[PDB]
Amino acid sequence: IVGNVFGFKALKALRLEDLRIPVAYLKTFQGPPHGIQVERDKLNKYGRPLLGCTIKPKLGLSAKNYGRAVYECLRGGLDFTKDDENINSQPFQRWRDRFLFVADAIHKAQAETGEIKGH
Amino acid sequence: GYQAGVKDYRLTYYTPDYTPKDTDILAAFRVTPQPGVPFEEAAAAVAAESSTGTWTTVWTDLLTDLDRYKGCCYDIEPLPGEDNQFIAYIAYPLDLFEEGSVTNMLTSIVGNVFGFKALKALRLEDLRIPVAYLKTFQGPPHGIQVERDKLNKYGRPLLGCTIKPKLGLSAKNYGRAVYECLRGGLDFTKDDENINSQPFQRWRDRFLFVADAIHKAQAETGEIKGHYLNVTAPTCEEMLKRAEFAKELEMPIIMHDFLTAGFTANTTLSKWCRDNGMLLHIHRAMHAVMDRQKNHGIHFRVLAKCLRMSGGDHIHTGTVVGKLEGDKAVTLGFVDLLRENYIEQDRSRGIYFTQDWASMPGVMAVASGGIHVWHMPALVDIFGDDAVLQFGGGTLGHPWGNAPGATANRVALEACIQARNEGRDLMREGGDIIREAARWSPELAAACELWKEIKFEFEAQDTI
Amino acid sequence: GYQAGVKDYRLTYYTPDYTPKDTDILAAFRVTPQPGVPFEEAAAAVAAESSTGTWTTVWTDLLTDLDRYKGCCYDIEPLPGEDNQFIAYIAYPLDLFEEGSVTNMLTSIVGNVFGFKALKALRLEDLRIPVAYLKTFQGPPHGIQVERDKLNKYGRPLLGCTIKPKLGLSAKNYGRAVYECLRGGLDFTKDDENINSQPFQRWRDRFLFVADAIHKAQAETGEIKGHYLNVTAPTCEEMLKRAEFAKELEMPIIMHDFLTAGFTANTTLSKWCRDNGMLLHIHRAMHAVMDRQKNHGIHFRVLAKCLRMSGGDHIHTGTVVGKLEGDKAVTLGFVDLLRENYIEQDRSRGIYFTQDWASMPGVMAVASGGIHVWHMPALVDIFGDDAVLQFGGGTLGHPWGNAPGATANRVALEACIQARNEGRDLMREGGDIIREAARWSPELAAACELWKEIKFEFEAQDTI
Amino acid sequence: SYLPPLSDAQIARQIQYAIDQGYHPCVEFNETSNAEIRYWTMWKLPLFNCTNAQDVLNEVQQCRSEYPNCFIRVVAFDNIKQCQVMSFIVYKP
Amino acid sequence: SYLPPLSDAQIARQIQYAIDQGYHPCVEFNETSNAEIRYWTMWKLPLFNCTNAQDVLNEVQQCRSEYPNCFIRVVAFDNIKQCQVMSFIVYKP
Amino acid sequence: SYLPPLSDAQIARQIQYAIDQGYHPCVEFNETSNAEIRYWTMWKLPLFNCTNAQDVLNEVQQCRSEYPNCFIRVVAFDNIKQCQVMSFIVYKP
Ligand SMILES: O=C(O)[C@@](O)(COP(=O)(O)O)[C@H](O)[C@H](O)COP(=O)(O)O
Ligand SMILES: O=C(O)[C@@](O)(COP(=O)(O)O)[C@H](O)[C@H](O)COP(=O)(O)O
Ligand SMILES: [Mg+2]
Ligand SMILES: [Mg+2]
Ligand SMILES: [Mg+2]
Repeated sequence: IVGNVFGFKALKALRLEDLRIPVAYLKTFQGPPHGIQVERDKLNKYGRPLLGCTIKPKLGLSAKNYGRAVYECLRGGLDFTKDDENINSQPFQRWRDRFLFVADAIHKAQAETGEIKGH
Repeated sequence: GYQAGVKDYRLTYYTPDYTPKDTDILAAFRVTPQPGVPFEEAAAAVAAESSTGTWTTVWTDLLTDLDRYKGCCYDIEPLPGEDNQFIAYIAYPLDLFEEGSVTNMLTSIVGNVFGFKALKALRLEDLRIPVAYLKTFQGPPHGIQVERDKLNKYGRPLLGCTIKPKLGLSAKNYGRAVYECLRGGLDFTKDDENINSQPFQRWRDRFLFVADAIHKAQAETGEIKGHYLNVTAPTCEEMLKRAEFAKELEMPIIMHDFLTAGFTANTTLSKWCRDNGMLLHIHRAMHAVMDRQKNHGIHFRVLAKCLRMSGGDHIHTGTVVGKLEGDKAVTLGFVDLLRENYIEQDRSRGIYFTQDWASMPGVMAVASGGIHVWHMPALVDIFGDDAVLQFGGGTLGHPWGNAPGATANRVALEACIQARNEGRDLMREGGDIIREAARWSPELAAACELWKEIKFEFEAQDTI
Repeated sequence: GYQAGVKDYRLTYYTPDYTPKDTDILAAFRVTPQPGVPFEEAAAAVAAESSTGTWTTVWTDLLTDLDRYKGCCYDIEPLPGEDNQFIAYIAYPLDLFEEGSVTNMLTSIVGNVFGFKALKALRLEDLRIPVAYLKTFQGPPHGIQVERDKLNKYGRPLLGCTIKPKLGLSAKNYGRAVYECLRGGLDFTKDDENINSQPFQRWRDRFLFVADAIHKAQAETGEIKGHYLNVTAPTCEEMLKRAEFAKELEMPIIMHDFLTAGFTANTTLSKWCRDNGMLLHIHRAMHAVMDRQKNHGIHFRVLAKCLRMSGGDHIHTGTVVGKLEGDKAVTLGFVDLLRENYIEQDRSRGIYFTQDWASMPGVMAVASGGIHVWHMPALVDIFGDDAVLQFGGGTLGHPWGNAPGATANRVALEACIQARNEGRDLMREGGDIIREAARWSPELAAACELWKEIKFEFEAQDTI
Repeated sequence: SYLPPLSDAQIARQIQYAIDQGYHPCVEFNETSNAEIRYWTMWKLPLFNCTNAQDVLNEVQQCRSEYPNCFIRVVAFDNIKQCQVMSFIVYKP
Repeated sequence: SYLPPLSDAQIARQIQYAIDQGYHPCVEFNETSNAEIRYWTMWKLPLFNCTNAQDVLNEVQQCRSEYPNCFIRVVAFDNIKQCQVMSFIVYKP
Repeated sequence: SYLPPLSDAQIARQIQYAIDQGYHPCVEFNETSNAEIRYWTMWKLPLFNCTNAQDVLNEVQQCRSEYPNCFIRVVAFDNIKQCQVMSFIVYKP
């Protein structure tokens, strides 16, 4: 649908606005791993929007400092915290170190608040 | 030498002087020939086209020893009380069959013969499975004795509920109903036969929430609890993936629809269950498509023997008194064939052949479908201890809900057990025992009042 | 709110004003109620107990939206030419069914309803499979077009022989017969449905010698040859082990007994065949146990649709004229349902529903059983090009042996093709075409003489 | 739980909102209010077609009298979407 | 456990039923009655060939006197099928 | 190939049958007639909309003159089903 047509010489500009995906095609896709209803059931959270914080600064924090920020954010009442979109694995913070310290933070915040926490 | 062309099957395949060997597989076929076809020729066609023969003479027969491989009709029993019917007794040599393959055994004996032009109808009534062939099968992953030992439950039938509505509940709602049924006094709950994985409820979500429900209900009651998680699946890989997850969740029991999934998948699962210490509940969905009519199909007793060989720890056996057909005489026979080690020939109960199971473990009988508290004394009396009694609507349809619904059934059972162990006649004192227990149990009282008038009384098709 | 107790199924499950959706699964059930049971109540029981409902009201219904999940009878068609029968048309929402699972679809629709006490008999006649559900299935591993392209064979039916005797031949003798059949002019040979692995012949020995036979016959004739190696097995692991060995030997085609092995194993194999470029021949062993009688069971057209969805490249469709039953009207209908992309409703041919296959590949029809050279013009005329015509005894029972037997059938077919392509009426000039070709072919002449008097003419049970 | 404790008028106002939306109230109880506890014990059955919020409060009082050592909450669900749409604790032991 | 507690006459009637069937009674005890406990401690040995239900009750009393802080149950087994065919608690501490 | 060799009238009658059904004839050639050879070399292009069987035979003759050492066959295809519906050798070198 969008492969080659956008660069056609005979056109100045082209924008795809919408697609009607037919039911027969949709049935060939899994779709979301869980979706709204199942997620709420898994997290045991109903009646309200969920709440999260993105850890800042985007880049430059050590894994241990990242985890500290996560513990504090979550113990204070947020359901979720999160990695910034560009936090993957980098010289200032390797992913496996982050994952471990974040797991420590979640466990402590969850125990102290009695609410299910995630990052 | 080689004589090409067509001749009568009876010339090779009807052998009235043959004495069956203890290693032979024996089949009892209820045969309805077309007009003008002699009984001997019809019986010989069945024997031939289910063993070695075809419609015309082949030279390749002479490469081998056809006489020691052929099936043969060794006896014909006219049925004068019927319209143009007889029983053909056919013997098949041990060497014809693949070791440990229910699939192969059925392919030979029921593969082609039921569509023969020269017959109007044909029904397989019974099979005698020789000890030498039985030893090639695992049989049940565990069996009655081992199951009771694993669950630590003795002295009474076990109790279960099927979650309803059949389809449409969310995984979380499913687990909620499970917790409530189980805490109320039931040993087991179960997926409906058609609950696999669907848009309204995906299997992994269900398995997870059911595991939570079991853990909570087990901790609260102090009794071991289970839920037959249905692993019935599109493919063998998906079936085993689901069984593996139940194992990961430390679930004690799963269920499988043996006929709709098929014997190859079922035998795979039964071996997996043995390898993994998993109890296997078998649902017989689709059986009545084949086994209901007297004139044509395969009697359930044959399907039941096949299931015991392939393997299952529980199998549905009917209720007799509930919403689905089950003649009492016919039922008591195949219940014995499923549970006992040695069953003597008894035509009054449809047992055409004496069956020695050679220490193959027995299968728990399961009575399910349209039953309620009033049926309890009859269910206990018909099936005895080694049975599971299942109440779907009979639990979830209770005036006060699930937990009371469960308690109503549990009280009703335990009262029926105590009474029987006191020497009381459950068939005579049935209503009295239920009424006596109702005084102590408001749950039971409410259940009794609601379903007083509910009886299922129709003429059975599958009868002796 | 919640009203506990029993009420009539028809209050919820009979909806005569319902218009089916294009996403609904539709079922046509031939229903025979017990005396005193109203048609509407019987039809509603079938709809209920094959979808969402049970015998009594459950509170859990109110947790969900029962109205959008329930099956429903939307039409009742009395059959005045029958004894106490009617057709119930039932609609099932898409959401009830597991994607890509023939096993799940059958468990719901035929799982429990056939044993209901309030019915005397029940037969599933047809299913309308919606396009949205079909897209969740692979369907055939290859299908007619792709198969012909893989084999490089065009313009005529394909030809095969089943090796006989059914059981008892050694693996070496088996391969010998294969080489002789194939070199004589047949495209295919095959294991009998009940040849798996046995004491007289182990599967791996067979596979090896058959591969040698194919290579020799292919090199000698310059035509691509195949043999349907039967991978039907006790377990899924053993089934796949055998398929893998055929692949290792570079065999183009295998066979599978889809009902005796079961739909879970078959769907596994069909996916494996697609993944491995293996052609899949499907044997319908056991079908007549379920599909022969008009009053009860499952019509073959439903089993055939289920096989196309699960997947197979060939399927046995009957002969009409041979030793096994097959009404011509009924056969032409389900042959179309197996091969075509769009089949219009046509009750004269038992097509209850219009079926759109949404580009799911078609399945080759296979005519086999009690057929010989005299039947060739009728077989060509009934089935057309996209069929495989199989002659077991009709090849191996030839006066001079296998290779002449094969040549007799190959000449007979090619003569019938040429004649048809010249505008000749095969139903009128049938005997003439065979006699004309017999002059040129002594093999054919000998085959004709031997089987002149051999006809299979009986009244069919499964008729419109 | 991050707001001041609710009065009976505030609780009834929350419950009435659910009823007005067409949701079905239900009462459940447990020894702990921890969110790791997947299932609470259901009090009787969900109140289907209750138009009065006081009728819901009545079942809360009856539950409290029988179980004073347990946490009690009121939940409401949408049966069409089949999802729980509110949940708040009404009594701490 | 879902029925009213059994009287001594009811207990003896259950035990006699076992004896009449040819089953072999045995007495065992444990600190907990939880079903997750696989093994209880056996009191002496199984009473093989006891024809009197009172003799079984006698061993229960003697066990109770020595272990008043333990649960006690009576079990019976079929040696031919080699399976336990009844089990019921006779004393809660 | 199991029948007597076809005459020109028989060949043209086979080709006409294809045309009458709406199939599209095509001529191809190869050094070997073995079926293991997946692709033959196409002579020119398929004859789309040829109503005359002689026009097909004409292309066969022209192919034979240029390639006398090659096997030649005539094929027809259904474009709607996109499948080859006939194939028979018309010339052996
Ligand atoms: O789907 C059902 O109808 C059941 O769950 C019973 O539910 P209820 O307890 O609510 O009736 C059982 O699967 C059938 O009894 C199976 O029949 P059978 O045991 O004869 O194979
Ligand atoms: O075992 C047999 O009898 C056959 O091999 C035929 O052998 P012959 O060619 O020697 O008769 C076929 O499997 C049956 O025709 C199957 O029936 P259907 O195709 O109807 O399923
Ligand atoms: Mg960001
Ligand atoms: Mg069920
Ligand atoms: Mg065969």
